[PDB]
Amino acid sequence: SLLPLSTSLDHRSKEELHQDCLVLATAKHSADVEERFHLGLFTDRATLYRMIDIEGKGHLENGHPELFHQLMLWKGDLKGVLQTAAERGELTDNLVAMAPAAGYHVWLWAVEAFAKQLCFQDQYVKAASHLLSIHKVYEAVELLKSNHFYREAIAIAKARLRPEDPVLKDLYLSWGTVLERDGHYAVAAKCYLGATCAYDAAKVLAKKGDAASLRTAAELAAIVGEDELSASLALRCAQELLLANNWVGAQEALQLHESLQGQRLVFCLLELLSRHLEEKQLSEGKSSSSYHTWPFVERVTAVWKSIFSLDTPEQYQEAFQKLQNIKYPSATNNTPAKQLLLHICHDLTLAVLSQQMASWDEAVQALLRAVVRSYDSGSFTIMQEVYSAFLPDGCDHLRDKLGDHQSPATPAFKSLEAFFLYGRLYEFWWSLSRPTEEGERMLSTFKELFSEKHASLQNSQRTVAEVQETLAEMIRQHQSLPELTKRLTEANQRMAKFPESIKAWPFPDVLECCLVLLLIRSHFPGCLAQEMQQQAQELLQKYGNT
Repeated sequence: SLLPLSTSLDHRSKEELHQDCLVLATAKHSADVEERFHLGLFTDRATLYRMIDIEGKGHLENGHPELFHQLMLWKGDLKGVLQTAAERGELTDNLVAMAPAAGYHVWLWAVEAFAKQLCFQDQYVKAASHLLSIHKVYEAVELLKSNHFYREAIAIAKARLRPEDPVLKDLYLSWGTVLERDGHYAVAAKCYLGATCAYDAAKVLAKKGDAASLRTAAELAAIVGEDELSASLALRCAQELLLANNWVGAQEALQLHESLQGQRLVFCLLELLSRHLEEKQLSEGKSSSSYHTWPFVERVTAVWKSIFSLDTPEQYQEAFQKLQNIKYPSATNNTPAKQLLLHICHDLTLAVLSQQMASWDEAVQALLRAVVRSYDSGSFTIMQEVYSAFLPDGCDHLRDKLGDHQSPATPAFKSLEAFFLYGRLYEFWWSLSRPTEEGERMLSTFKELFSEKHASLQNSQRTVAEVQETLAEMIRQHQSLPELTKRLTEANQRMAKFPESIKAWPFPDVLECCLVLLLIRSHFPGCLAQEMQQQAQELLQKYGNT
């Protein structure tokens, strides 16, 4: 198998095996031996060497370089064999294993040469293993790292290098950066943990945005310290867990850091209100609403006393102070229907809380802030049921406590009562349509809703916001005028003359409240609405043409 050409040649016919012997006989006792190279096994070294490198060329021109190198070993030029195979890149486990015959340094050169060759054949782990035998750990780690064999690079670095070697620490960070790039956040968190940088591990887990990922990042943060980070992470998990109406999942995430104690009350009020809402909307419902098993205002106070131990007024203040600091954005018209309700419930929570510690002034301000938020977002039905839940009877039972010119917060009381009548008037309107029992007695109570000062001021803010759109239109088109400045003076100077109270507290659109009353009035002939119809008519003319 290793000398195949001569093996067949000496198996020829006896015709050519007889001239073969006589050529051999003559040689011992010379161009006739040239043709018969197979007689090298019997004559001398020189003809045997010529014999061996004719089986060489023939192990190459057959596709068996492994046999060619084995033949070259017999001649005794092992050092020269490796260099030849190095140039043409046919080094193998067999060749390197025979390398130390020439010498140790020949083996040293052979493995590095074999390592370089194995790289070009996409054999990187094997190449790195050979580099380890040369006692080149840093080169082996660098070679694997540069080819994104991070798992194998770490294993060799972990086993061979010290745990605190900067080479090892960088491997985790380098691998974590790659894994984080393509959405493998969970594993990339472990790489940062291995890199003894725990803070970055929690944040990477948070970057997923998933509810479970948010929770585990919060728990992971708490283990390594990072208490202020854990609270922020747990809160975000709870906010995401109400997006699926998981009211038991949401409240457990708030049990992590115990600085969320203030936010626990909000999610309790948010849950009970949402139960109060979906109940009297479709008279029944089960929409994966995972409720707990625990007068609306007294119903949340009772639950707060039991489920959260909020009985004595000592910690009413701490809950109030911990909650009054947090502010939310302006809550524009477009906003998720679940986050918007949470923002309202935060202001509602302060309202009931202030009601507990006889803080009537802040109670109306917190209530007003909750109503306004809902009104500003256009969610009229939510604004209406807030009054139903928190002011079930009316609004006069708060006037005696503070509204009798007792505190400077009664301007805020007027806004809250004005918004209450706004819903009452709208309701009275839809009652006239398909979806008199209300009685005219109640109709002559919206008189406070028709405030000329609030009507004029909302008219002034209309032109000013309009003026800032006529000019902003013209400068936009660039890429009546003299009176336009004058009309600002008619308004921008006018609303400056009002008391600071008028501009401090919002009001319902008096012009809109004047449309509905006239519009409602169009169903009942022979009413005349006393002076109320005329006053609404007069107000419409004065601020409606503009």
